[PDB]
Amino acid sequence: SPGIWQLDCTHLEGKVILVAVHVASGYIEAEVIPAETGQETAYFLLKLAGRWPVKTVHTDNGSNFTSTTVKAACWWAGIKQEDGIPYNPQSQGVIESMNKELKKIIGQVRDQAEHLKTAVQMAVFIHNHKRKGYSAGERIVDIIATDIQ
Amino acid sequence: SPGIWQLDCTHLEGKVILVAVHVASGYIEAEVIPAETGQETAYFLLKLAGRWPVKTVHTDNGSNFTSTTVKAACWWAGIKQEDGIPYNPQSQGVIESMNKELKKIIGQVRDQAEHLKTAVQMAVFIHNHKRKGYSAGERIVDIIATDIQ
Ligand SMILES: CC[C@H](C)NC(=O)c1ccccc1C[N@@H+](C)Cc1ccc2c(c1C(=O)O)OCO2
Ligand SMILES: CC[C@H](C)NC(=O)c1ccccc1C[N@@H+](C)Cc1ccc2c(c1C(=O)O)OCO2
Ligand SMILES: [Cl-]
Repeated sequence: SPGIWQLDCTHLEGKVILVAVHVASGYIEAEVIPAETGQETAYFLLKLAGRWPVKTVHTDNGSNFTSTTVKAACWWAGIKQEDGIPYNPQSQGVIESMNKELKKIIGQVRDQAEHLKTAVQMAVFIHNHKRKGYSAGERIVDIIATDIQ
Repeated sequence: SPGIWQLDCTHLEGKVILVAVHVASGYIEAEVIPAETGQETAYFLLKLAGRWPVKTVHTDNGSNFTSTTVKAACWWAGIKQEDGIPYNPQSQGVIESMNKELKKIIGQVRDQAEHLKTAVQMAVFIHNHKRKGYSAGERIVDIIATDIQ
């Protein structure tokens, strides 16, 4: 549970926003890329896994699941790559609602930066610090610390 | 001290590696940029502060300390920007030895990627997971959890 992340890819302004969600906490990391390739996905996972103890990633589609670049990066970083199949049918909705919520925050901050990437990082900040009582950022830290002990 | 970070800029292959160190733990985040500008520094701090509860940043030089772009991002993210003067002189040496250690890891992984940025993320991963007994990644999480509770 403390090690499980879901990949999610969403679109805005003709660009792609790649998101990793820590499932148990709702904490997120995100980046803007011109399009989702195996190489961009591989690099984003490498970044993520040097920052958090990533044990399992539920990939966002079959092309990243198949990608030899993604597989090489998951091997390198000690990540088990799984499918993102929502056997739990409530997962489709949780991700859709997160995408909708992130896009709302981005629109709330959009005018405070020229570049999309900046507004996306502002939205990451607001999402992770929002108390819901603990924030997503407090929850992930608590979950992993508990796991270390 | 759970909220205290130090900025550090080092050079390799004609590029710049911008590093943020969590002082209490030795945990690091890093990125490759073509050169250290206020805008790059401001963006890197915004990413960092959305991911960890950053209270104070000891800036790496006076140009970033002075930079209106850096000050606007520190304001935006709730960060107190401080100077990075080693009033405690053991601070210069710890940073130097960190840059030397990072560069050694980068050369050990260097052949495992074409792009410098990839090797830097590999080095961040190895640095943060090296158990020294806990890793830097375990120490940062323990420090911050204790602070929430
Ligand atoms: C040179 C003029 C710039 C483009 N300013 C604006 O247009 C502008 C427009 C509105 C509000 C603020 C700004 C100020 N801005 C610098 C915030 C910023 C900092 C760092 C970054 C950014 C950006 C960004 O704007 O996206 O992008 C990646 O690193
Ligand atoms: C996990 C690394 C694996 C074990 N190494 C190799 O397969 C390897 C080794 C040497 C040369 C090329 C490669 C292949 N290459 C595509 C790696 C890679 C992935 C993602 C990226 C990259 C790069 C990069 O090469 O820099 O740049 C930004 O996003
Ligand atoms: Cl800003």
